[PDB]
Amino acid sequence: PSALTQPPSASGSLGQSVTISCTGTSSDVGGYNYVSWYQQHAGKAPKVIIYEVNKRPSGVPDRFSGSKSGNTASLTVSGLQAEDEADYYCSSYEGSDNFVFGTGTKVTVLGQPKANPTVTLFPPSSEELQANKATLVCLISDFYPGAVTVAWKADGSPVKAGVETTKPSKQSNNKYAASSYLSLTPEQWKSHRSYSCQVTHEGSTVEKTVAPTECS
Amino acid sequence: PSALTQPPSASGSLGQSVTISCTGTSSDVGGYNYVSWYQQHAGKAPKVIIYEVNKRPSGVPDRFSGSKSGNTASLTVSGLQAEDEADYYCSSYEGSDNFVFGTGTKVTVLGQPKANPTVTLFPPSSEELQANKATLVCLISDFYPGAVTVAWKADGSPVKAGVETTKPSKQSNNKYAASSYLSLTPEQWKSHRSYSCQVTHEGSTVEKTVAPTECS
Repeated sequence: PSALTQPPSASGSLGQSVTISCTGTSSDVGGYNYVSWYQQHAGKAPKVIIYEVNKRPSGVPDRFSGSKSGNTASLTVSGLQAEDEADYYCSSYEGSDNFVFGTGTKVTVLGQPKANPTVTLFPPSSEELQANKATLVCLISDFYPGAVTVAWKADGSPVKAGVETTKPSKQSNNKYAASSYLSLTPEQWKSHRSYSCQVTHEGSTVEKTVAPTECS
Repeated sequence: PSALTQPPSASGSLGQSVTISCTGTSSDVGGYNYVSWYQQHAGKAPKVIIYEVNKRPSGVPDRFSGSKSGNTASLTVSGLQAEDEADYYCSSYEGSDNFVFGTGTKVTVLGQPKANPTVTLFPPSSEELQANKATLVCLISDFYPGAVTVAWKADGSPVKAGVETTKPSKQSNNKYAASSYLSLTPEQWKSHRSYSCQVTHEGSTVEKTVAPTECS
């Protein structure tokens, strides 16, 4: 499991009360409770800046509040300070083990204004169909800051089985770019009616769709 | 009190083995038997691969031995599987309901054979030009090492403008994925016999081309 679901990115202004969260596939919470909020810093100490829901460990600033609503378990930084920008993680034990961490909420100090991902889904060219392979490519571009969820739907139904995301870059234009793909062989490509790419940003999902032809 | 110590990088030559130290202090490790090891594939989250010195979670791979010695943990990866490339952490109990982690140990597998990348180039599409935009992307994939150049050719002279390269993201196989994109208008797209993608990988070049033969 990950199950602990986390919002792709967090950006904030210096003074901003950035809340953060976790929500859970299957089940475990309802029994479980007592979850731990982390802070990863750029190739530096991964500190447990919260333990059991809102117990701050000694030395941790009081701003670092933590909460839980029921399935959504929160964090909440009050008055973002510069040195606050980091890769904050989330976690929950299950039973005798089962340390399941959430996906990974990257937080940000706002340099440049907020950018939203232009997503362009590319279908498998004819010549490619000619070679007896098939690859749709989802280009994410012109966004800030570079934490994006990238999910694939085959006719809505989630495909998590031939997918391949890329970690962001920073474009000469000073904004960012990323780009998932999906490898197939033509059968299933031809035998599903549609395929979509969906990317999550700061309060925005985009899902764009693609369907087959056989033009050449 | 500081962070437990690991050697920063390390090395296993798939088939061979590796051993990782998590050196601490009889207040965290030693006295307490309660130090773990977190496996981190490039920040996708860690998989908690060990927690009670040697207690293996069923859903971890059995060749990850983690033993307690003097004042230190010791993670022997046996008979190496090149996937194992990653940074790993150890975490020692102190006692306020506080916990303190390791230096990090970024493992390097040696002797993983060299993959030449699939350049699956894309012309722009139906809905794209419908919008009016012209995005070509070059999906360079499945290569090792991740030293690959991408130059594009315009019609027969080179193109150095309006382009972006995304240099080797870590795949899901210690093979990498690099994207490239050119963006111009239809009344740019059309005015060309072809456009080309070029990948240099090790001492090898791969061109690819697209004529505006628009099946779609």
